[PDB]
Amino acid sequence: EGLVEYIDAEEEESILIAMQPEDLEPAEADVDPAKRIRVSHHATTFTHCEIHPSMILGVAASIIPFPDHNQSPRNTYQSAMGKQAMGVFLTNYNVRMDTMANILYYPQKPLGTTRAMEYLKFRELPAGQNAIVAIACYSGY
Amino acid sequence: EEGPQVKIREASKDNVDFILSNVDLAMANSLRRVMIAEIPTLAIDSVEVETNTTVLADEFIAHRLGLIPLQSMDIEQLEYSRDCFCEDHCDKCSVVLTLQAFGESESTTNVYSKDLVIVSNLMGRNIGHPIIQDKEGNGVLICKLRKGQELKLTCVAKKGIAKEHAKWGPAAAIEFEYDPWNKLKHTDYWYEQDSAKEWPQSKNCEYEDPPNEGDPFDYKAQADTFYMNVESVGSIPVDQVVVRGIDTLQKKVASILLALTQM
Amino acid sequence: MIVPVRCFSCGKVVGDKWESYLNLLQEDELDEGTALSRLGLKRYCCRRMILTHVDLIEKFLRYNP
Amino acid sequence: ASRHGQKGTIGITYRREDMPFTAEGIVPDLIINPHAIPSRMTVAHLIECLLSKVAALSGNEGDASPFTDITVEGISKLLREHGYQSRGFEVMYNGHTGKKLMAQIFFGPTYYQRLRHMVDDKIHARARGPMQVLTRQPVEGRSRDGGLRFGEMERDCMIAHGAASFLKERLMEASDAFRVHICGICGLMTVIAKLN
Amino acid sequence: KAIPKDQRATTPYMTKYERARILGTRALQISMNAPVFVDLEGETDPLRIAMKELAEKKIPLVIRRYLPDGSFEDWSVEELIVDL
Amino acid sequence: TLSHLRRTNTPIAKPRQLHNTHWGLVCPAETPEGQACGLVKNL
Amino acid sequence: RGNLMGKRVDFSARTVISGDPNLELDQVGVPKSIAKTLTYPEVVTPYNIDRLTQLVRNGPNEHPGAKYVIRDSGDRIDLRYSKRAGDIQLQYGWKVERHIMDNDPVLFNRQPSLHKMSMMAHRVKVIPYSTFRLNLSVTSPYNADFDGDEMNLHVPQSEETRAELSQLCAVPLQIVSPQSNKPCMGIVQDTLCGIRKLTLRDTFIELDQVLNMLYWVPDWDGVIPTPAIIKPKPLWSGKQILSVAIPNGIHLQRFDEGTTLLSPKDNGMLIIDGQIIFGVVEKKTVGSSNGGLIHVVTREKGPQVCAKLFGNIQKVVNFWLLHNGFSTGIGDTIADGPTMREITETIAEAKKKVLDVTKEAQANLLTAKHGMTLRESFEDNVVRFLNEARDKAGRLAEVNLKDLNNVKQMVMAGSKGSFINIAQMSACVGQQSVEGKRIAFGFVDRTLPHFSKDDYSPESKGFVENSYLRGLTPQEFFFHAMGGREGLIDTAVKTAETGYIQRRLVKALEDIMVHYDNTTRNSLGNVIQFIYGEDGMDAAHIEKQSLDTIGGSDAAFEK
Amino acid sequence: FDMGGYFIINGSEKVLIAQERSAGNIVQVFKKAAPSPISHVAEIRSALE
Amino acid sequence: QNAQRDAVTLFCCLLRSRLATRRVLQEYRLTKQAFDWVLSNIEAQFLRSVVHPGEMVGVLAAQSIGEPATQMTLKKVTSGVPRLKEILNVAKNMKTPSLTVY
Amino acid sequence: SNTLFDDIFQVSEVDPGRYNKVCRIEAASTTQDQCKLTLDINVELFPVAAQDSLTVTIASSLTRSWRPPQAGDRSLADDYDYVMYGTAYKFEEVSKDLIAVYYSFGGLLMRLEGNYRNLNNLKQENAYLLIRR
Amino acid sequence: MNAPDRFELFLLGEGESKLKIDPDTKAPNAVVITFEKEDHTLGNLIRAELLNDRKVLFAAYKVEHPFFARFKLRIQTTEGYDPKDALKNACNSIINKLGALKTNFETEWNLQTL
Amino acid sequence: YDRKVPSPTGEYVKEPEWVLETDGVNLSEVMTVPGIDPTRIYTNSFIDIMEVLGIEAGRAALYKEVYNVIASDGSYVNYRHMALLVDVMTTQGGLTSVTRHGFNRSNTGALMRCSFEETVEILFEAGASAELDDCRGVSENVILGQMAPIGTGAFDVMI
RNA sequence: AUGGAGAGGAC
Ligand SMILES: [Mg+2]
Ligand SMILES: [Zn+2]
Ligand SMILES: [Zn+2]
Ligand SMILES: [Zn+2]
Repeated sequence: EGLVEYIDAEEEESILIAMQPEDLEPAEADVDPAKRIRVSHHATTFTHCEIHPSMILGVAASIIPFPDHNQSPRNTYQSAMGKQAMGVFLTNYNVRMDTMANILYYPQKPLGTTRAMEYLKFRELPAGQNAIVAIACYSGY
Repeated sequence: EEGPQVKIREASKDNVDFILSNVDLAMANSLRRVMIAEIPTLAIDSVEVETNTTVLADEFIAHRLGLIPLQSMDIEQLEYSRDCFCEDHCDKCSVVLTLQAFGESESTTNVYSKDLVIVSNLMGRNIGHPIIQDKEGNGVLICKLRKGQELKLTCVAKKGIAKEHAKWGPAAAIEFEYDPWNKLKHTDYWYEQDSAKEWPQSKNCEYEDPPNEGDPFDYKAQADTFYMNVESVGSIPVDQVVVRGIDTLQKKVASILLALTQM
Repeated sequence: MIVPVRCFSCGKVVGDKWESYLNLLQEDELDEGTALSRLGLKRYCCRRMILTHVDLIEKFLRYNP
Repeated sequence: ASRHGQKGTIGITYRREDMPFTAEGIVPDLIINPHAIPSRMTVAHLIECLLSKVAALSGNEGDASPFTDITVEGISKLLREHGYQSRGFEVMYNGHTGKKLMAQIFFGPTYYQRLRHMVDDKIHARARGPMQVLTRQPVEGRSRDGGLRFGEMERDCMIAHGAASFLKERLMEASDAFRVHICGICGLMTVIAKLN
Repeated sequence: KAIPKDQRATTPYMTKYERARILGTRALQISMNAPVFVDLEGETDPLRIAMKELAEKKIPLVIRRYLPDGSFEDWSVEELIVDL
Repeated sequence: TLSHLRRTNTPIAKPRQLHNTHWGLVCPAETPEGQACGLVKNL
Repeated sequence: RGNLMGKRVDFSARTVISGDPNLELDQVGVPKSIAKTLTYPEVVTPYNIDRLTQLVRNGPNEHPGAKYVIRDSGDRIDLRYSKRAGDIQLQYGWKVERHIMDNDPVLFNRQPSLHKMSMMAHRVKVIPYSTFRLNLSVTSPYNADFDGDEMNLHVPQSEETRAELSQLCAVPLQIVSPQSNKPCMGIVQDTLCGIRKLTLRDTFIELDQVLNMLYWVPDWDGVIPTPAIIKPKPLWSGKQILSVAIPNGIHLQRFDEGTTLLSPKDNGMLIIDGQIIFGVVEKKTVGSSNGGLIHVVTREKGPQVCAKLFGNIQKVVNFWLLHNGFSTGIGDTIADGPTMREITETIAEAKKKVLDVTKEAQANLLTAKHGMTLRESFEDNVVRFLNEARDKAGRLAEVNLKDLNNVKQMVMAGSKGSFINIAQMSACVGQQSVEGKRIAFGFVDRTLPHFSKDDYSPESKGFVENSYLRGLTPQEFFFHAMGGREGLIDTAVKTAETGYIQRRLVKALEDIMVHYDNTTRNSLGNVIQFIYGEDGMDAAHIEKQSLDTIGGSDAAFEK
Repeated sequence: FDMGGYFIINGSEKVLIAQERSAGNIVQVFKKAAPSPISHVAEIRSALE
Repeated sequence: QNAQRDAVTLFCCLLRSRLATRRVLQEYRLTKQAFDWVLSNIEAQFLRSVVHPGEMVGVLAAQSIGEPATQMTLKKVTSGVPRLKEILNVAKNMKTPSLTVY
Repeated sequence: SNTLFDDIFQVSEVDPGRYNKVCRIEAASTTQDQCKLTLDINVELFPVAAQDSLTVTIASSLTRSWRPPQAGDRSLADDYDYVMYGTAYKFEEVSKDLIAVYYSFGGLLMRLEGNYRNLNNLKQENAYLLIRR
Repeated sequence: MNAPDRFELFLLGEGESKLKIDPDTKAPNAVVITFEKEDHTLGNLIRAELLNDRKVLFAAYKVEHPFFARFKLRIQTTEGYDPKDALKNACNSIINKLGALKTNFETEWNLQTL
Repeated sequence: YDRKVPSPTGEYVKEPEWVLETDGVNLSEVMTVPGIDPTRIYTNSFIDIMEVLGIEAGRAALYKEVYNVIASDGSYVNYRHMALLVDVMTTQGGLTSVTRHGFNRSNTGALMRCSFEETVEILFEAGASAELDDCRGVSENVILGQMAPIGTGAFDVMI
């Protein structure tokens, strides 16, 4: 029905993309001091609009909560490390016979999530638990 | 009576909420750890499996059985296996319970600590009955079995101490709090603009007088008066937690007194 | 992979509260926070024990053998 | 590891008693060091922990989606309605002692993952074992029960210290010491030592 | 040749590598119950002995220092100053 | 598994660098460290 | 290279490593399982025979024990099997291969092994659990931490080889290293944080806790020092008790910025004999630094007593801290109301200034800085306007964090963090850059396809106007991701080039030693230096001192 | 939850890994060195697939 | 004997300036018995500070330049590791050749 | 055992220089024109207003480890409001006719300046400064 | 795998005695009692108590490494009062407060509802 | 550039000067220019310094540049080490780099050079030139499994 | 056993 289009890097070169459906194009207008600073519309000669900025990340990074408040290299380090996090790898582990299978006893859908986790089935097949954790100098161990 | 003082503000089957006047901070705390970790209890500490054609793995189930709160009231007349002169276990030092469940129904069949069955000889003691606080009278969900599945095992519950495994804690959480408006400056509060408006007042601020800007700091003050609340998990009724708590602390303070004499 | 027989951190029995928590959610419509409260799951550590829980065993039973 | 590149391994385990405790009886499953926070600017961690706490109390599901109008201030108001101090902190008590902690501690649920890389799969030790045939040196690998390389770089270290008998011993009585017979004329190992 | 006892050029002091090696060497002799030359005062450790034997100048070994060219001077452990 | 099924490899002037045109096709964060950094990419 | 210059070897072990506030400096915690495998031959001798026959009775798998007794013939009685593990008379002269034990010297190592300090002799302490354990202060020469690093351990097999270790290689005798003529180990993290905490002029300790701390230092003479305060209630001062850890005749004096023998800011440092007179104790003193405590104590009282010093300073500080506590939260990334509005209006006056230049440069009234493009001048001016923006906005946020601010308390102690860490967490993260320039046009004339062509303005080109606290936007995210990948690459690439530089330097200097004539030579007896280092000295025994014949008026010199 | 996309070869599950190359049949110009004679080059990889 | 007087110059320069008469008596009023110690020390402490023949002083230099080269990572000149790759390579065409004129 | 200096002072400056327990205090003797004092007081134990007027003394007296006290049962040598135990670390001629001594009471510092003073303050291990009222 | 059994926290080993009493060499009339199989639960409670006894010049305890359930009490007393008595008394005192704390709690409890 | 220099009265004072900085190097000819101080001129190219003002000033400037790398980076390595390297490059007579080109040329025993870079070609014409080997090289004794003449091994022990 | 590949740990 021509509401969505597929664009490769070469055609991406010829179009102007809005980043957020609403915000980025109703007409023309106070604020919240907590909210990160944005820019605007400017240039209003769009051809296309982002489906959703959080879609620029792939699978492993899609797990990181608030990645947009982390120094990049960390988001990378957690990407290497999310892949080596025990939990249920498939529901049928009892009937497989793999060399090496690690299954976490009591998996737990994380308390802070990501809209993208939805499509990654992270909440159904989690790998990690929710430890009540404390930042403190204690015994020094 | 004479020394250290108790006032109970609230009391249930599961929670005693008290105030403890006229005591050292050392005693008030030491009592709290004893309650957490040194009052003896009964828990499954050995499971012999005979079938488990269940979705869950043998030692995983064994593990859950350990955590299941078993009646430990008359516990002081059960012995420690390690002490008792039998080989392995006996009726003097262990309660044995049995489990069988087979899924018969199309609908998923459950297995509850209700379904556990004392089989050794209790001989009068009030011990080993799995605790059930559940509304429909089936406490804890050991596991589920589908139509064909079967689980057939045998537990030996033994006398144990939270120090050795947290399964033996009569425990649950123990709230603890003194000097509710820092009249002792035992903390120093973190603030952005206002200590007082940003930290919230504890419930126990109805029980003490506020300090008045118009005053200078009381440097003689010591911590008295400690607002506790002990929650029991059931293997012992709350009153007994705090009493066996005090009983044990005294017991192992005693052995020190005794040991001076021996040596 | 079945309700924890016991909240980790603190020790409260939360094993018997699963069944019932499902009923508060679905059968009389309540919302998770409310449903948790009625179970006496008051301090937030035993309060995550249940809300974060995932019952994989309901998937595990699906396999025949 | 939390979910923000804060790896770290265990150093000790303390029981509930010895652990520091919230006034309501709560005790942590886990203590990380505040020194892991400032150099690594890993603020998501700090937010997920605070977000995570309201979710738990409120029974909702904290949304930490990337580009959203969810805000450390707005989480803090929510946490404040829940009766707790709006920035994470809670007064806590040392467990050895019952005495208040002077400082207040940032306390909260935070998703933590357990990684492969547990010690009893790394732990290895060898006091002589099996050798390769070609070099008559030790075999490689813990799975084969082998020795560890004394690398050129470690050889330099011993040279620098000036520990010569040790650099010798490491390269003879460990590893591949061997006795041969030389001709005092031509100088090769040509000799046919019909020893004995 | 050799190189004469008057006109030795090198430190009268004992280098740390000399020490280490003397103590090492005596501890190796002692460990094999070759005879012990001082008053072992409880001290049962072969190396901890050699240290006491050295602090008492009763170690009868001699140090042959090679100069780069092949010359060399002998000093006795008896005569070297042990500061350090 | 999910990650591994969606991987990229590049053999052998500035290839490891995250290039503007990666926007929205390749993940800006998920790549390995060392060795393979910027050459192994994830969709 | 891989078989002669470097062999795989016997008597070795590897595991995970973790830290231990209660090991001595020069100790190494060795798992009882590893302890049980690695061996040392001991000759049988009237001095050890009772301990040795006894270790054989234990046999090969009950800790202090042994496997293998070796005979006259030199045959191999194997104590795990062998019908006569139970018998066994021990003729003088048979070796017994006993387990490793407490105070055996072993050689400890973390790779890559970049300096002599990367392999050191520790004293074994056999302990439960499967990690090795070291003091935190032996952390840096190893360049270790406990996020999963692993370390090796090599056990010496002869009497002289353990001699060589405890006499040449021992951790104490490495504290002050020739590399930089300074200590290479100091007080770090918790201890360094809390020692500054302990010494504030506000930090007073009262009796109970004073006698506990006092008891914790084991060299303690059993003499309570007289409290600074007696008056209404005997208080002691943080400074006071910590001074129990510090030896006698240790003199040290400093002077920082304010400092004036009244140190109105508790600045600097004065330690008149083993007692600290004035000043907050932090990194400049107790860190691994040039003029500091650890330098002085080592030189002044001997490595032994200094090695022991680390121990004492931690046992006390670590204790005091366990009972003070300390922590960080998002609390300390929040700058003020008012401070936020300034940060925003600073940033904006930089945005509105880069505009003016871009306006002017386009209009053709910008002049070239001598010898460079018009366009080069523009970029240079813009990156300065935006770097100073980020600094001014940072420094503005640093001024508003209180003394009770945890991030700010770590900075002061010197335990972690720095201005830029504060800057980027609270104020503004700043300009993303790749290859020395701000973000390029990857597409024709734009940077992402959400911009129009030919747009050089802050945001378009990589300015992350936001803080980590407030959070990066989509564009900003990607950009900051670009800049980070550059750093990840040439961190992976740095270690490769350096790993080589090194190998060459070493292989090229390999055989240069100092011969018995103080001449510096090599395998050819070729002269490199006539007197080593020009002065004949060893770099460990050298300290910065001022030659004050050299400055000042001709008048004040004669005076 | 298994997603497919892989093969199974002698029991073992394999994933083919996407391989990156330059496009063929595309014309690119490249400035070249300065210790060089050939100063610009326009080049084309000619693919038929 | 000249190499010896050379080697020791810079240290004496210091010694002579610290142990000069006005100063000994005036700044830090030493007594005869204390002074004789202050000498006795200096000579011992000095002797202790001589480098020990045996010191593989080569390896020690490579590592001492090598190691901090490894803590190097990031407007004119080529600096850091790439500069150090050049210096040790006696690179014929360095990336930033430059004159400094006075 | 004995007194080593006495005088009455009038406070002229309180300073909570970013502390909440200590205060650098400035004062002048109400007798001697050639005389000032600066001192670190624990203002949370013995609170001090400006324009206060404190009696100040140095004893040396009424070392064996500090036995916990029983003082109106012992010899309190005080009946003063506020009493510290410090060390002397420098003796500085402001020249003339003008001598100042420096004291550290575990880091709470004090600098006193006068002239006849000297003839009584030895270079010593000493000094319990006492205050009252 | 290298973990020590948990019971070694509270059972005594091969001829471990419960207390060891040693003459402290540093100062006179002072003793260092080692308590095998205890921790803060006890060592803090005795320290705190020894400090109310006014013929006690010094009392402090310390758990030297936490892998191990063992602490040390160092005690010093006024000449004429042997250290052990100082502890002996200190223990009974504790027991009596606890004996009181017990009955005082009961009579309170026997008065409640729910 | 700022500059410290003795004052008319003794005290070192800040007395700043105008300095000139170049893209590119021609030392041979810029020093011969009128108007400047040919006594104090510098290039980072130490390879020209060596050509123009000879080997000793080359050494001095090769160090100046090595030092400047460590220092620019914040760090400080003691002078004796950087001197030793610099002196080792500098004693053959010209600049002798740290590669198979530089140091690994120099008639030091064959086994020693063979342990770096060009293993076999070194050992080949070591066979065809029929070389003798000292065996004083640390790394030859590594190979032979003997005690290196290295601290501890630098002398001998006797009776 | 040998020989090769790939993933991954620490800087
Ligand atoms: Mg690491
Ligand atoms: Zn029995
Ligand atoms: Zn809980
Ligand atoms: Zn022959």
